[PDB]
Amino acid sequence: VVARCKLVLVGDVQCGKTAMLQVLAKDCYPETYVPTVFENYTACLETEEQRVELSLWDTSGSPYYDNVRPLCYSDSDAVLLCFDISRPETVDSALKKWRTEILDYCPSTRVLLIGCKTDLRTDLSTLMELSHQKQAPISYEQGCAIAKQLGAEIYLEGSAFTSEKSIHSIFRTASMLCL
Ligand SMILES: Nc1nc2c(ncn2[C@@H]2O[C@H](COP(=O)(O)OP(=O)(O)OP(=O)(O)O)[C@@H](O)[C@H]2O)c(=O)[nH]1
Ligand SMILES: [Mg+2]
Repeated sequence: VVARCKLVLVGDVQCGKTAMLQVLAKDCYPETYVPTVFENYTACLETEEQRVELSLWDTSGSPYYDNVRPLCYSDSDAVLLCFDISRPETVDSALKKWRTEILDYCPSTRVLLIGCKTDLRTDLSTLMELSHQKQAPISYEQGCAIAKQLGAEIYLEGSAFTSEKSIHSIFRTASMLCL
């Protein structure tokens, strides 16, 4: 049985949503930022004991689209709440805003927390730039703690830029959780 699964990604502008989808579905990384309006992707993968067909909905992180974004939440198997690990702020109150929008659509919808750009954890520009904000990249441990406080089923993370296998792994796990 080829199982079918609808996943929606949401999160702040530039947090890494499209980069993940392009890697997963097109084996393509976009080094230059092009803001998303809306896009759909299709990916097939094997998830443990199943072939799964993923229907993936890419949304804009911009508040300009707040009135129209919830329309893609219908009949979703999970919403992937994404954040940039290098920006303890796409996390901060913003993941609360994001979590509430998903709750306000339907409290029954499953939420997975996805950390993006994990390669920036050891990047020296990121480290210093954040240090004089008295901050540091989000660690794996912090990701898990955030997932708990946002009622996400799991924290998963990757790097679209340096590890395509980290991305395929996120979506394999996401699919098993929805099956
Ligand atoms: N260092 C690093 N940069 C990344 C990674 N993934 C994406 N980026 C960078 O961040 C930019 C923004 O990524 P996107 O995927 O386009 O951002 P987005 O979440 O889709 O943003 P919106 O469409 O505006 O909501 C990319 O063009 C890359 O320059 C990553 O894994 N590591
Ligand atoms: Mg995008």
